[PDB]
Amino acid sequence: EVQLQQSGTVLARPGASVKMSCKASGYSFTSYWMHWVKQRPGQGLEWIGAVYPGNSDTSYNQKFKGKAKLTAVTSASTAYMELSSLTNEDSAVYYCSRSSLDGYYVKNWCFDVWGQGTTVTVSSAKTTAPSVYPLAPVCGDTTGSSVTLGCLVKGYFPEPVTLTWNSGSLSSGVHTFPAVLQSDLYTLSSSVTVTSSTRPSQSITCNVAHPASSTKVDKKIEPRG
Amino acid sequence: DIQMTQSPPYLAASPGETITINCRASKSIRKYLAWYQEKPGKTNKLLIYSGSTLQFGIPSRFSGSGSGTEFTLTISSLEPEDFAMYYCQQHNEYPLTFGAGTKLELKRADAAPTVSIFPPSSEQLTSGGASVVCFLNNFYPKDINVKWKIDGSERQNGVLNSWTDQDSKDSTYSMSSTLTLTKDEYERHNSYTCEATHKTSTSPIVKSFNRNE
Amino acid sequence: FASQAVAKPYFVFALILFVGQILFGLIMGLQYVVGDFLFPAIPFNVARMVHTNLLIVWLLFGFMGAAYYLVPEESDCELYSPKLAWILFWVFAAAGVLTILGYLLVPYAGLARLTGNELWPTMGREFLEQPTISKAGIVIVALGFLFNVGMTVLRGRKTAISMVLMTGLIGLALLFLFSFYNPENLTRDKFYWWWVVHLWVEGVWELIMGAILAFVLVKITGVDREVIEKWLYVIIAMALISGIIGTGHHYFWIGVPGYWLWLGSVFSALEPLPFFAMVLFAFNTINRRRRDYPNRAVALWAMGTTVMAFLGAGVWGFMHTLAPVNYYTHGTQLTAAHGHMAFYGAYAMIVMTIISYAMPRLRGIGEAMDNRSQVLEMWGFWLMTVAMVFITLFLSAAGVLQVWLQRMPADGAAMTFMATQDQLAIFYWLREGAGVVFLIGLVAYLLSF
Amino acid sequence: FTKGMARNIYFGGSVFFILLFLALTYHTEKTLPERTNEAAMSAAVVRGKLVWEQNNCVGCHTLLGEGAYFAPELGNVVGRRGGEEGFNTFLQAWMKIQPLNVPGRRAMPQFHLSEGQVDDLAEFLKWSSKIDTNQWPPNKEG
Ligand code: HEC
Ligand code: HEM
Ligand code: HEM
Ligand SMILES: [Ca+2]
Ligand SMILES: [Cl-]
Ligand SMILES: [Fe+3]
Repeated sequence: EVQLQQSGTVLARPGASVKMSCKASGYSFTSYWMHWVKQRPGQGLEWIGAVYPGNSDTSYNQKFKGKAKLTAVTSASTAYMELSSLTNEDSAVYYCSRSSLDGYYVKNWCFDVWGQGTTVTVSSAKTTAPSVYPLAPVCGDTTGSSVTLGCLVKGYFPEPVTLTWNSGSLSSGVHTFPAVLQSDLYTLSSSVTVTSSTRPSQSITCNVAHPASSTKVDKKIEPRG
Repeated sequence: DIQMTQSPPYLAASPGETITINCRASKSIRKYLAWYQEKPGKTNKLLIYSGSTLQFGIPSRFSGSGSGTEFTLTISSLEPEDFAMYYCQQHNEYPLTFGAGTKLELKRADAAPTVSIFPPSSEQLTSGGASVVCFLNNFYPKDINVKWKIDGSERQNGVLNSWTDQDSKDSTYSMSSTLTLTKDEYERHNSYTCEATHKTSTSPIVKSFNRNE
Repeated sequence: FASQAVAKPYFVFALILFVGQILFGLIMGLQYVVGDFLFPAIPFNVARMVHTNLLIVWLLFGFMGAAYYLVPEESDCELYSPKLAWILFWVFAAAGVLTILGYLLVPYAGLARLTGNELWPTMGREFLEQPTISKAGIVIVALGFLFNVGMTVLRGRKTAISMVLMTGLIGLALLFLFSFYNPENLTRDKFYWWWVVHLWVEGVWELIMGAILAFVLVKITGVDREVIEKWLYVIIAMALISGIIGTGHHYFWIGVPGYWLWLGSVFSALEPLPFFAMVLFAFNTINRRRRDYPNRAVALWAMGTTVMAFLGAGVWGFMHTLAPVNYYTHGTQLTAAHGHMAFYGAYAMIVMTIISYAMPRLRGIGEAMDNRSQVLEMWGFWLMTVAMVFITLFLSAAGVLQVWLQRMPADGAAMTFMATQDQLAIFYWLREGAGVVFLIGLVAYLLSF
Repeated sequence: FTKGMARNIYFGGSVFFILLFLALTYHTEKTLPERTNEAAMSAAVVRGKLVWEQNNCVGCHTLLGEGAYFAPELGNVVGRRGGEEGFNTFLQAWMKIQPLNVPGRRAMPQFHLSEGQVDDLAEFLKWSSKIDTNQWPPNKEG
């Protein structure tokens, strides 16, 4: 089974360098062009360039000619990409993929296997733990069959954050929204809907974990008055 | 460079139906066009290459044709796992170039959002901040509009929105809107409204509260 | 004897088909490095079977030529039936051209169908791509020929040269019968396939070559027949003592038992001997001679052949004949390299040698040609010969590089077939070059009369 | 050293080794049924050896290292195309998509073979791959 293993998320400051890897397995690594494709959110894919581990040759899109450096190490069946003079534009997901045909002369073909992607986040931000606020329905009144609660996780960096209700025991009726940037920092929210009988009667706690700052906080949703 | 335009950019359909999507090249790529399927938590999958060739292992419900500058992908009878993102790539010339995508969404019956409003928490207030949060849950179709009103009067900025992708269980959508003020801006007003506008009604859904009580 | 003249058609035709063979070579040459060249019209495997069958067919014409010429002299006889020579010339050449047109004109599977390969399937085996009727044709031609030239031998004199050539030709047609025997078992098929290809080429074809050389050495030198024939028998003795069990070097990887690895390598390592003894044969007996032959091209040919054969069959056969070495080299550009220098060195060359000797007197021009026609012939010689050595050089290079990149490293470390072919590209180009220098070389030679 | 002792070494040396060779071919032709797994050599594989011959695969490919050197070794292609279980299905696709039409690339003919024929062809090649070739080829690449 032909597989490509890419390295993990990297964070960097503007004007820095990062170097990511793509570990090949289950085919003859020196026989296939390895291609690298960039994807920024709602931007569509662009082809960065390719290395041919067979003879070490490379080919760059002009758009990237100075930004990217590709190399390979045959012994380890791994290919490598280096990005330099990092700007914000460079924050994106980066994929490696294998030409679906073998050989040096098919330089521009389609790909049959992709890696899962390596996220590069470029930022001047500093690691900052989230503030976690519990969100409880407009001052406690007799309402419908359903009740909705929320949890606001505010002002952190970098991503990700993991959130759960009741340590994972409440799984459905949850919506956890994508984080979004406010200035340097991310913020995120999650809502849970539950039968009106269930709470305040029973107990609902929002569980937030932000591994970058080694925080874990729990906020119990507390009826207003 | 040769550039690629995909159309439509998104498309709704139902299991069982047939859909067809488009890919145009700024100049002749001859027969060399490929399509990939993108799904969350799965690596991208080659479907067809050279315009019309099924790649190994792909169900024959998929097919594609075209030459020169105009191409299509077709799915004979849609299957649940076919709702996904579809990209085309030209494999005629250096440098390789991709279309920007077509999103094939699972169609469902219209659903109005459930709207819920939340005042700033006690904790947030005591740190100087005030975030008013509004959820708009489980609606379809995806287009929706949120207005914040403070004491009757629209509120343009301090507002931040987030959307979920189409839920894979019930096929609906969700959205959160957060209006962030300072404790001071917040206490200088009384009523906070969040208004949702969605095709399921001509009149907006309106949730509000008065800061006093 | 005035019925030696029936050799001319066979010689002319052999040279006609030889020009073809080369042309179809050059096509394949180009296809290596331009993969779609002449596609779909003429796929690689079609150009190949044409290149491949013409080589074999034209050599067979040269062989019948040689036999028709030298046999009457040796028997001290008129050739049994000079008409049957002339009629069996048209049957063979017809069936030749016809089967070559079969290949080009109909998709191969269609040709199997068209010729009723269904009933008696013999097609689609290497060197044996000719339909079952095409083969039948070649047997009748061969049987008429054996009878014809054999009757001549039976009445009038037995010479060592006569007998050996005969034994060679009988051996050729007999072993050709296995080309009608096509087992459903792959290994059994392969096992018997070599009874044709190898026992021809390192077996009975060596007696045809030995006796032809031995005859030419008799006439152009004047050295005693007693000594020439004595040497001859030594040559063929060594050929078969090593050759017979030497078949084993094709028996390593087809799925016959392991003891062939031992048997095959040991017996093969002695297979260079006949060819080296043929070098000594020609050098030593051209060395001490009674007369100065008015045709100095024959002596060139005679020597070049033993040298080329030795290098090609001898040295190049030896490089890869050893089981632990062939294991890595089996079915690679090394193989095409050896295949070429040995076929050209021993067989093309031996044929051109006897044509050099016998054509002048076959046309009534005399012993030799005008000194203007001799200098072309040797320009012809050298170009072909030297082009070929370059060809095999380039190919061995492609070969070692192939074994290097493809065969030696472990799973995952080794290059894929297509990938490694891309690396070989420059060698494939230089080989085309060398092939062009060879065509030019052939043309030169043909124009030398 | 006469012409006679030469002629006799020729005769006897020859007639000795022909007999020793027939002896070894007899011994070898008894060995095959188990070496090649003839019991598993079915009508399908035999019907495939026919497709292989009729279409001259050998004119571009090598089978167990013998044939043309223009295209890959097919004795062990099974191991390069998702193995035993999926090979027949692969070969169906593989035969139908030819020629691939990549500019400059060595090209494979369209043979227009029926589903049935490609299935026999696939059995042929699977069988071929499981012959004991004394560990040939060196690796997965042929
Ligand atoms: C030359 C005119 C060919 C003939 C005749 C046949 N094949 Fe072929 N084959 C050829 C090429 C140039 C290639 C590789 C092309 C590429 O772009 O990769 C192939 C490949 C195959 C394969 C795949 C081998 C691999 O290593 O993956 C198979 C299984 C195959 N061919 C089968 C095959 C059969 C069954 C044939 C007779 C019907 C046949 N080929 C003929 C070139 C040529
Ligand atoms: C005498 C004239 C010879 C000719 C015309 C000749 C020709 C050839 C040809 C055409 C092939 C390729 C066969 C094929 O299509 O598979 C071949 C292969 C081979 N030859 Fe010869 N050969 C000659 C002599 C010899 C000799 C003397 C030796 C031993 C020293 C030898 C050893 C080999 C071996 C071991 C192979 C197998 C190649 C492989 O495994 O890929 N040959 N020869
Ligand atoms: C003149 C230029 C020539 C070219 C470009 C050429 C090319 C080729 C090619 C490409 C092949 C097939 C390779 C493959 O199977 O993949 C081949 C086969 C062969 N050619 Fe030639 N050839 C030339 C001349 C000759 C000559 C003069 C001879 C005379 C003996 C010769 C003898 C053979 C033989 C025996 C094979 C069999 C292949 C084998 O079994 O290894 N060729 N040739
Ligand atoms: Ca061969
Ligand atoms: Cl041989
Ligand atoms: Fe041999």
